[PDB]
Amino acid sequence: EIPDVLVDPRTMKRYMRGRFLGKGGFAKCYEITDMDTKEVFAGKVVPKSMLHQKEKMSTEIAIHKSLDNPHVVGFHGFFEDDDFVYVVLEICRRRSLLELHKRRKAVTEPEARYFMRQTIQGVQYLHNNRVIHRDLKLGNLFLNDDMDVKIGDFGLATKIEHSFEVDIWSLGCILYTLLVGKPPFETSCLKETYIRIKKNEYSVPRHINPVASALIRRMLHADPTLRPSVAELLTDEFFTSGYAPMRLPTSCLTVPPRFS
Repeated sequence: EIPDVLVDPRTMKRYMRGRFLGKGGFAKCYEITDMDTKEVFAGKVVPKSMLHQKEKMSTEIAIHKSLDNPHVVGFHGFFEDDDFVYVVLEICRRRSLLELHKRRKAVTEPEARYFMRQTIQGVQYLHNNRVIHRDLKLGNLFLNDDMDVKIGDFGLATKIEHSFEVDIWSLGCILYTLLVGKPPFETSCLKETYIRIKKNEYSVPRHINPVASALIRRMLHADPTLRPSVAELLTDEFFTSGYAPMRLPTSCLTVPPRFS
């Protein structure tokens, strides 16, 4: 059983475990409140029943703690007792882009622009700091109350001192999924999915904006050298031409926006 009050030897702060937020593979996340300052965080609780695996999460914490960007999930500290390891993170109350995708399917072009711009700006920060995420997907593009994108889950991330263009590939899949309403490669069979990826077998429909489809084709290019860098992503025609809202209402979680 996870304690009601989570305490740290280091900061010696008291975090009251509150509202359940969800399970992530092996971790169980809760909305935690600092009993002193009353600031709300997301407490990631991972049991010592798991954790070879203890070295993997230690690398995740090492990479995550150094990061500080408005488009990346804020790391506020980590601690442990004899039973559980606790990670204190920025609170994202509006789930992720995966829950939005399931409810919305294909989103409008201005929405994809908003979501992609914010995500790429986050990936740009990562790449400038020599961090490769390696597991970019709708599921770890979290949303706060203001509909701001926060990149999280650095459990497969690496830091350099394949390369950066695997993240660009993943962003091509995300952009495809947002505009088309379904993943470009993913199928019920995992073996078939891998074959499609290897053969670079996918099809962007003809009706999709030529400007958007052209960008997707470059991001998902078989030759990783011909893929655009994170820097030239922002300056693409897809972002600079059409309508690009600076804000999105929370209604976008369920319905298309009216822009009022």
